[PDB]
Amino acid sequence: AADPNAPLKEGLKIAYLPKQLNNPYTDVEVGGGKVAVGEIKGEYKLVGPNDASASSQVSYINTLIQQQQDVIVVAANDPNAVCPSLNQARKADIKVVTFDSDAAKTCRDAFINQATTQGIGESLVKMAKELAGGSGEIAVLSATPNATNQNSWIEVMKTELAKPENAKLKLVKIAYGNDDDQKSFTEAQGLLQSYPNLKVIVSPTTVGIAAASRYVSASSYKGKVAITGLGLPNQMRQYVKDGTVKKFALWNPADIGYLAAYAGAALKSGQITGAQGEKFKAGKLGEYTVGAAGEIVLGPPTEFTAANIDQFNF
Repeated sequence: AADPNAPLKEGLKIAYLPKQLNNPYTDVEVGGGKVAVGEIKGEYKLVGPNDASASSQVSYINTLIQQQQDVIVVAANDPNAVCPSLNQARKADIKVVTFDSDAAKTCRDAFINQATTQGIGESLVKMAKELAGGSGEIAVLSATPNATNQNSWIEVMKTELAKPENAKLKLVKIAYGNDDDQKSFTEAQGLLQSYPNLKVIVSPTTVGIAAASRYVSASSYKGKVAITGLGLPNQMRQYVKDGTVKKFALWNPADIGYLAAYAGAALKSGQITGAQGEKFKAGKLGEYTVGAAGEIVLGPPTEFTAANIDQFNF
């Protein structure tokens, strides 16, 4: 019973509960929510544990319920631990939008996903293919062997590589840097020594791509091997500006928070319910169509280059 013509309500109380307060990435993320909330003339609130807090997310959700927020935007640390309190909120007609990390499907109205695993894996292979000039060896520098996210992205990369059009690209090795600066550095060195014909190292970890770039930048492989992957714009800027890295991907965290506010407002205003195929407007981000199980995908990964790297600060 979505009414696309229902007006977005003013004065909505929209609260954000990230995984951890007070880090640059998270600040940019919820800061985007603050902008969107101001646009729709709502009231913005930020709560959450800090670095040396041992408080559960449940304690914060319960607080937001008692404060009678209209929308709770939350990055769930555990998909199920938050369910009882989130569903208590929804029983009180509070709309619940997860972001970054999702809760069990039955404990929120919508999930803002910054990029799908398909999107990420496609982008990694697409960038690798361009940098390799259409053919040649590539290697992955990953996080830990059991890393859930990287393992998903790598599986998508493999499915992509198995397509007829990517037949000339060969994945020769996956190395693990364990999201550790020094190990990632040494593993990058190891890849280049072991595979003299290597064209691209793809590192789908912010730690890993920075460490590989730092190695390549100060080695004899500068200009001779490409480095791409998933990186943080501020950490990667010096390597983009010095020519070591031409292209890499991630997403704009501010848009995640911004999109979450509009989705939450659309839910609370009756424009959408979270059913697949429903459409709504999200300000500067344009029109969105809700996907399966209430997932709303921000878009394909954002590509960073010298042409646009100063446009972002995180």
